[PDB]
Amino acid sequence: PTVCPCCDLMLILSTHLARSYHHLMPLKTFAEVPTTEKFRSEDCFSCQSRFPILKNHKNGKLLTSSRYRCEDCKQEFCVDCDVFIHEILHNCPGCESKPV
Amino acid sequence: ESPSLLTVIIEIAPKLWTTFDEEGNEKGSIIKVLEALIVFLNAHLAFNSANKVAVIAAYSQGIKYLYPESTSALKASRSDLKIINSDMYRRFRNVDETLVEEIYKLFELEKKQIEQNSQRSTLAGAMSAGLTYVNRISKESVTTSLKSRLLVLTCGSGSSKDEIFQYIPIMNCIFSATKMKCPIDVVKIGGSKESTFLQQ
Amino acid sequence: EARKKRTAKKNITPYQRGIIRSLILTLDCSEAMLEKDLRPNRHAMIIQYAIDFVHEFFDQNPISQMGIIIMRNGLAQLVSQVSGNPQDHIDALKSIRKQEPKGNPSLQNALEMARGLLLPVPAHCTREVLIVFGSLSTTDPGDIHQTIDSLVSEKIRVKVLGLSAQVAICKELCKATNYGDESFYKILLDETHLKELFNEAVTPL
Amino acid sequence: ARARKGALVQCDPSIKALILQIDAKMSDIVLEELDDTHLLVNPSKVEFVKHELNRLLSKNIYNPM
Amino acid sequence: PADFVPDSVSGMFRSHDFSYLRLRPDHASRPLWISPSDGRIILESFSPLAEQAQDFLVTIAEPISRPSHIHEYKITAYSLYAAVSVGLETDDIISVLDRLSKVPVAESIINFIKGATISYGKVKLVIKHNRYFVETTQADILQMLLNDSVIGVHSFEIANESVEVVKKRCQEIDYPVLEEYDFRNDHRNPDLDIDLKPSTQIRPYQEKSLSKMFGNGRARSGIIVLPCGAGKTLVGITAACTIKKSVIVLCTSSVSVMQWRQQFLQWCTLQPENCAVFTSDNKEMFQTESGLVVSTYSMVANTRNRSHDSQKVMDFLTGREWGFIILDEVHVVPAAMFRRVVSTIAAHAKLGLTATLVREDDKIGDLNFLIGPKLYEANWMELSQKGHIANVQCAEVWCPMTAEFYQEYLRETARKRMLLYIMNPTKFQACQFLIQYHERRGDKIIVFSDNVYALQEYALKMGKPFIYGSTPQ
Amino acid sequence: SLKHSVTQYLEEIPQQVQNRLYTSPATCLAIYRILPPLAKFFIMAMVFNENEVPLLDLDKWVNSNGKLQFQNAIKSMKSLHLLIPNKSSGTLMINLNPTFKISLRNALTGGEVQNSFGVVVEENVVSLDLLDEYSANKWETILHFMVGTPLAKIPSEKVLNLLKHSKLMEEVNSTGEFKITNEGFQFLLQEINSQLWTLLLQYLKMIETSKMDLVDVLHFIFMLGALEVGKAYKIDALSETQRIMLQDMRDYGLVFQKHSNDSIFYPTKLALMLTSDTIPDGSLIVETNFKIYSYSNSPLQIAVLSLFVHLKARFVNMVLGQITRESIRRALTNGITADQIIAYLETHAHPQMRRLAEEKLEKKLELDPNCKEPLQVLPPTVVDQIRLWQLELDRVITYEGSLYSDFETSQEYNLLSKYAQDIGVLLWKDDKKKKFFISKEGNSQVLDFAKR
Ligand SMILES: [Zn+2]
Ligand SMILES: [Zn+2]
Repeated sequence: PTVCPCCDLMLILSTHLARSYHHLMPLKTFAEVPTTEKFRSEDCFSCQSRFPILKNHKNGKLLTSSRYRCEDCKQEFCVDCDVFIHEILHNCPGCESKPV
Repeated sequence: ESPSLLTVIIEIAPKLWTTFDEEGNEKGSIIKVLEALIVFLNAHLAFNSANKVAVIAAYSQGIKYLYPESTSALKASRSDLKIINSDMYRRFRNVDETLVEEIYKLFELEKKQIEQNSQRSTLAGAMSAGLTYVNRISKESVTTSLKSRLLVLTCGSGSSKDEIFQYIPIMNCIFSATKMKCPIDVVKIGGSKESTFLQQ
Repeated sequence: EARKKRTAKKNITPYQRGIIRSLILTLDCSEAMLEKDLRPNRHAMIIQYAIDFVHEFFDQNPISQMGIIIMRNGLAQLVSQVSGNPQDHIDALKSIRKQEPKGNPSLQNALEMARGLLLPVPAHCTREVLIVFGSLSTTDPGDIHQTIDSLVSEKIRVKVLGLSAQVAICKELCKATNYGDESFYKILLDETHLKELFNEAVTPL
Repeated sequence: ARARKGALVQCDPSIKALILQIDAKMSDIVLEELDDTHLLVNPSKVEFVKHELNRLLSKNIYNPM
Repeated sequence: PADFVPDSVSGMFRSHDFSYLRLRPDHASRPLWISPSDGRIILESFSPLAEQAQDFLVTIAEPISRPSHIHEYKITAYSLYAAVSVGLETDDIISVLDRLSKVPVAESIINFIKGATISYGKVKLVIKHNRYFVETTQADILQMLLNDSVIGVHSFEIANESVEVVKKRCQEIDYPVLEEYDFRNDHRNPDLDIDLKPSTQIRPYQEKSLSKMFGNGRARSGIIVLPCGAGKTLVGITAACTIKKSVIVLCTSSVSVMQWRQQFLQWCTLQPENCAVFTSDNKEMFQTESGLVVSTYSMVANTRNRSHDSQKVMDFLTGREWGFIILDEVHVVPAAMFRRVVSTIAAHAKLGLTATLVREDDKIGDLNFLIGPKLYEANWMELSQKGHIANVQCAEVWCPMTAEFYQEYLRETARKRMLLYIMNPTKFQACQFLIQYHERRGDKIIVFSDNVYALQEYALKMGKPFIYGSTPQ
Repeated sequence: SLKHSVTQYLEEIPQQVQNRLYTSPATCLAIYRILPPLAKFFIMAMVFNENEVPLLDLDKWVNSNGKLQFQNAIKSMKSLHLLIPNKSSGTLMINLNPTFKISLRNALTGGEVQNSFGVVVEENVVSLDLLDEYSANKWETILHFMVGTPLAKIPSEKVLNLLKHSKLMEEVNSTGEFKITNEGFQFLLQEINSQLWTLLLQYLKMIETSKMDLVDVLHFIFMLGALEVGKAYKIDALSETQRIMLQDMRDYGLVFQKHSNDSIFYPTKLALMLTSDTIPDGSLIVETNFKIYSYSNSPLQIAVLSLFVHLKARFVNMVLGQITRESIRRALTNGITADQIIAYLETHAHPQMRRLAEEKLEKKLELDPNCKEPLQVLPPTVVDQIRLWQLELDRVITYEGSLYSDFETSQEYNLLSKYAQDIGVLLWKDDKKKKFFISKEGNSQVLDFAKR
């Protein structure tokens, strides 16, 4: 994007406009799921990687499970998708798969 | 040279495909699109031994992975139905069978839940899921230097107009795919010649 | 520790941020950048991190404009005018990477030329100055509180990424230019923290 | 315009002097002295030249135990 | 063997296949491999716990070589004597080796450690009223030795000359001699007020060498190897200041005697009235009850008919009981009669300082019986990368001889052969090119050649000055 | 390399043999996967249309910066006879090979394949504990006998006379033993996929008998490439030459069978990794005192180390060795050249040596940025000592032939010398000495020239 040198008008593109919509409305952070809460799925939503047993110690069981529930669509995500949806992407696949 | 992950975001909407069938002379064009996609995915797997395929279907009430199937179903299962012949190449044949069984399961599920009509298309969410899968496989890197490519098989059929609410997610998908150097291919099977968002 | 980091990121709120920005990247290029406490030296890695910052800033804020000023030999030196083309700023930073840093820094001269550069900026476009300050003291030709008052009157927000320690004139300048907010004066800890600061500097304020 | 049996060999002047002196020891090695760099050793004794040349240069090599 | 069958590739290991040692699960952290055949220790320095094992291994072992990544150490009887001198016993040496080693420590290695460390400090050589006694804490140790009886709480006096014979015999037997000086508790010898000047700094490797010498609070006789310019003279001054007794320093030249006297008078608080020099020109002695004398090996061991005043000085040196001797360039001590300077001078502590601890005969190992064990070796690469010594680029320049010189080299005897390979024109050309190149680079160049005729011919050919033996001072 | 070698063999195969080879879909699939990416893209863009395709369309498909790769793909396909040019109506039109097109389309879509991918009987054995163990045991046996360690078990006489009729594995009966050659050590240098391919290519070269049918042989090889590990296949779909070569590949270790003359066979992991590939073992440390510390527990890598390293001690992780003069001369008299010794040392150099070399290169670039130097992972002192030992082996090189001299006339000697120079067998000439020399193979031409 540059200002027009002949009529002093700013010349941008739609992608240049859209690069800042995530700064205008950001994604709410994904919530850490409770260990005792009933788990909806064994695999990620947009990634379908396994959520493993994650037994930190002998009696840990499902302590600090790698699911990251979204506040709106209530869909669980892995740690890689949790980083990726909040950093590189800027939109929730569960929130868009929700048929409002 | 280098293997790639081909992720096919296919928009199988019963409303859109019914309007496409009513506009055209033929019926059941979903079968023709699906079998052309099957042959194309077999072609991509024939291109290189180590390359990979993912398929995500964007139906009316959300998205669902077609290949590979859900790991819960992998743990629970295997009722190998005989839609695809078993005498063909097995490395293509498991892919094709998983794809067609997930197509059958998705159509049975939305036949069960057929009564609810939604105006919210899930193509943008399916493309976001495909981009997350691309990132997942690239970060896992079990095969070194894996490229990636999105192919979007959508249908307009002259019934659904341009949707304003899809503008922001598709733009974010553009930026993420440009960051990961993953091209996004779009095939629009319909009557409306112009689809500005997917063209961009 | 992961939960503490998540707690530190829980404070999410859709704050209104100025998208169209006019950033003045001011870089210290005096004798204090000859110190070898950072690898390979302060001047070279600040120039390299500024090149990465230019690329990231024009990737995430395309519409924004930016100019580059350095502090050398008691004077502020313009090395590229305020423009929306990142390639000119990349070329200017590459040109300054060769030259040897020497002199005494002048925060007042840097801020005066930053004020001059941000004067023709329109009112809708936010006015920001990011100063990578390497020294601990500055030699000014006149009063610097008058320059700070002029910056506040001209609505120019100054963020300073210091290198060695906390300087009170930089802290007071950041506080006055950011309306009592003392979180806009940042001092690095390691190379990773300096990279994190340059990555934080690309988001709209 | 006559024909003989012989084998050409490339050498520096040090090996040239070594093969000339081993010819002086046993005269059935080189057919004629040719140049400072090329000689004509006997094809039936090429391997003997190899073995005794390595043995005679082994005194110039320090071999730790 | 641990019920382990040989593998297919056990053939070319001549009973060195140590694969029977079961590997420990945490072997990645441990940096040590223990060879049961010869006590070799393989250390990896890139792994963690690297220096924490390296100090332990330089304490208990002698390093064969110390390259960048993998170091080699040898379990040696003298090194274990040094370890038990500085205070490490069998239990914690074996425990630390077991914890730091990947493979378990073998029973042969454990038994070798037990046998080497045991029977230490039983036989001792003490000097009482300028007379050598050998003393045992246990009564039966006197009576068990009966082969080499040179007799003249339980102790007996041995002859002055037979000290080395007694030490060699007790090294052959499993009862090594303990030679340590307790200069705190030795009050019969007169003390010195010698001390280091406050402006003198001591480098950390010199500190490590002096800590090896004075580890247990007693002065232990032995050898310190440091490169030239690393401060072996300063280590000698500091050892003299630590002992604070009468010091005699034996050097190889009169200019070295002058240098050592100047270094004492410069670095430490020793008075010139307390310092003396025994040379050809200087033969007057210090009149105080204790002090410093610096002399030469040839003057001390001159079996020729020496002068009357020098005989008086030798009588003074022999009649005094000396507390400390510094043998500079100790590699010449194992010579024919430079050996007897450690016998004719009855010194409580003996420190041999050198840079070149090699000889071309097998008599270099006699220094363990003459002076003592190898107390410290400097790592020359570590000193170079710390900048204490210069970083040298060692090169070997191959000069191909001409045909005529090689023919003449073949048809001559060895004495002419030496001069004939030295005097080849290719080395002239290479040396002249290197002289020109480094003179353009601005380097001070020394061209060493033992052949005097070759030295003169090269110097006259290149226009550079030459110094040899017959040149005036 | 690998793709280049199999492409060269398939190009050396004649045209009608290629057309017969393109019958089975699995062979067509493997041959397609050998091709470069532009060739593969054009092949798949041209399979699904039965009509004609010009070269101008394919040339317009390629960008301006990929014309060299387009020419490479066109020449590769033309040499492999996947393209038939036609000269009608002034445009050089292109057909895909019809048999290749039909077989590839059948392989893609599914249909008639005449059991080119085999049949599965659903009863299986464990892959890692039995199949991989058997294949690894056969491969370790073949490479241990090949490198020459003492073995209680030796491989089959079929691969014995394969190895003595191959270029590598020289052999004498005066001593009664085998020697590793230059290409023999090169074979150990490359990856085992290309090792299996070059063994299979030399086996393809040496099979000239009527008992072997070459198209069926390649069908079996590419079928084994197409198959999967860990599940079973029937022999009943094979011809008799494929049966006996199934026995031969059982001897090699490419395939496992529970008993000889069984109806059911099991392909192994080498069958799949035949197609394409996918601290480490064998990583070694070199020091300036020529000490080698090799973190190797595998007897194969210890044995390969023993070809040029004087081994001193062995532990579970690592082996002690020393690069000595007599060991390097042993390798050099076995023909293992210094360049490939140094290549082995580089490819098995340790990550710690890698990072110390990176630190040295970083200091060198921060001190003298004007000149750039290659990454010396291993000490140049030991590299130069290896090359100096090579030079001290090769101080003198001998050629045998004839020298013609004692010429009274210089013109005749000049005529003979220029004749030798023209026929290209001369090595030296001079009029001052009146002497010119020729090689033994070039003796006969000059002899008949002088006689006639
Ligand atoms: Zn995920
Ligand atoms: Zn959501």
